[PDB]
Amino acid sequence: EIGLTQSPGTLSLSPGDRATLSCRATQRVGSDYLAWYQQRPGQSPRLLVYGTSRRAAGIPDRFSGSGSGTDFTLTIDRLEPEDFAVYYCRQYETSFSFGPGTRVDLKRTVAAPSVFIFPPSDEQLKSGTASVVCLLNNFYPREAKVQWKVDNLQSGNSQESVTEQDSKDSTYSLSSTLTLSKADYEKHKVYACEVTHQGLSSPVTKSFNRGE
Amino acid sequence: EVQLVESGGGLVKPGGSLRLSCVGSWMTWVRQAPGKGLEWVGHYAAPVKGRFTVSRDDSKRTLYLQMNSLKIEDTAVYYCMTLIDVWGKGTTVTVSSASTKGPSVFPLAPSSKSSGGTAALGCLVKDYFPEPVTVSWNSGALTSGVHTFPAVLQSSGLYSLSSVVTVPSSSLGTQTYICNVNHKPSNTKVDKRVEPK
Repeated sequence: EIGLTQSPGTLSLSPGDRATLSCRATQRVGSDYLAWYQQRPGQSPRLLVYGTSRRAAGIPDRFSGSGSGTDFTLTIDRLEPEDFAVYYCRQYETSFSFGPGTRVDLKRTVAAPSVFIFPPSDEQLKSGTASVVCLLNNFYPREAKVQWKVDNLQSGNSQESVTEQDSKDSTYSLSSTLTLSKADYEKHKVYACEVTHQGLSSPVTKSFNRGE
Repeated sequence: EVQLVESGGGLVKPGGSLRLSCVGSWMTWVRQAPGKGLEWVGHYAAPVKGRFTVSRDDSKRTLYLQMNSLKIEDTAVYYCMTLIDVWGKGTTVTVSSASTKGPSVFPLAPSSKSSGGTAALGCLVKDYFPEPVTVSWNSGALTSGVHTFPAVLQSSGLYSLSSVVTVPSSSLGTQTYICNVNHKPSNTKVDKRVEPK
């Protein structure tokens, strides 16, 4: 019956900063029926607070619950390196759904991506499919944009994936792979990858001609 | 310490059915699709109401989720939850009509100098089912620079993955690079030498 929204989607803060996450509901939720969960990559979720403001056992004092009615906030007074995870709010009165989540990552110096493009291997072309891969390496912030040009032509069928924030360097990496058939691939010459990022003053393009 | 163990998760065809169990030592079931957020299943949810039925035995210490007439969207990691909260470790339920298949490993040959100590190469772990796959470089010697990306589910129902590594451009003439792809569900191990083209 009731939908939940969280703001922001991703939160970029530094250790020692104060974090304020928001959970907003479409309809009113009683203050005994709102909880907050934390989930680190590859682990099961953990209850942080319940009943809006009450803390669970063994939870440090940085985590503070607040809010009522239709707006609730979770406060992390001073962030620690282990507090960088995904936080979900959960209602349990009329509806029992979780929120979309808020990602809290380490604020780091801006880093532009290292762009690499890889042509299909001759072994792969023996199967009848050509997949060209564009790589964006070790950038921050997480938000980046990749566009494909099979000719100087804009595409509509490719797939991307992005790593979790690295445990050490605190950067992200993204790979976009364009999938074409061998019939389509052999027809065209120049294959280009256009990358847009906050760390780049102007878009970076990496390309290769099929003959090479 | 108060612990929970889960079982019953496995590979199931879309039309099929499966039952997963949780024994302890009120209960809630939640799931998580690959790369998405926590979704409450029942303890029913709108997509699973009617097809899923939660049962409970207070004698044999177990909680059951009976998933009947599954769908592709039901593919997730299902969790137990029940003040000290305790959560199980989770067991993955994969729903697909594809059959188990070993990956085809293709080289991402180093080119695109982008030089000054950094060169990029990798492997293309393509067309496999199911998850997961393990990729190591030079039998575990190469660990600094390797990025193994989360798999994407192609339209054919088979996953695809790329694992890249950045190395000093001085070393790619001298040092040889082989990636070790291990797909345990299909009992497949593949080593592919990545050489410049």
